[PDB]
Amino acid sequence: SNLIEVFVDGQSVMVEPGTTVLQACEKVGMQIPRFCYHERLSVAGNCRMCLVEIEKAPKVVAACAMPVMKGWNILTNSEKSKKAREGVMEFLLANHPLDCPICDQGGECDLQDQSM
Amino acid sequence: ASATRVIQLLRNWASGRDLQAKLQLRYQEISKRTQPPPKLPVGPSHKLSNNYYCTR
Ligand code: FES
Repeated sequence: SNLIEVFVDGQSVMVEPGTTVLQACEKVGMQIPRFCYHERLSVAGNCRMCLVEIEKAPKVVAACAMPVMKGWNILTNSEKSKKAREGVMEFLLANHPLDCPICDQGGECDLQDQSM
Repeated sequence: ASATRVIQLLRNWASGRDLQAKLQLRYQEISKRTQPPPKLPVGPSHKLSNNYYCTR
């Protein structure tokens, strides 16, 4: 068919053209970290938490908004992607209030779990 | 302890050791129950840079 071959951590998978990097990662079986992306809502690209490294690419792309093309090898657990996630969480938590004991979303917070 | 000399000699002879050298009752030689504040130094991963979590 028109399906194209993309690699996630060296594992090949067929994806329809127009599929984002995040959707390919879900197809392989991994969940890219996210804060602003919702499947039922339009793509925004604000939180930059879904930043993932494409092999042989010097710039980290946003997996939620970047359509994937043939031949890409998505390095989700690479050092660059981990450092990008750590930086994004540090910036997110720089101005967050210390309200966890009084917050109504204590044990079900995406911020808490993704920071952990 | 507050023991007379004769009783001390009797105990030392009967036991065969010098009791007053090493007594089993605690006296003023113990530390005070009020102590100065501590400081408790921080650990090795308290750097402000070159401390990314993915490396440790
Ligand atoms: S999930 Fe926020 S930038 Fe993609």
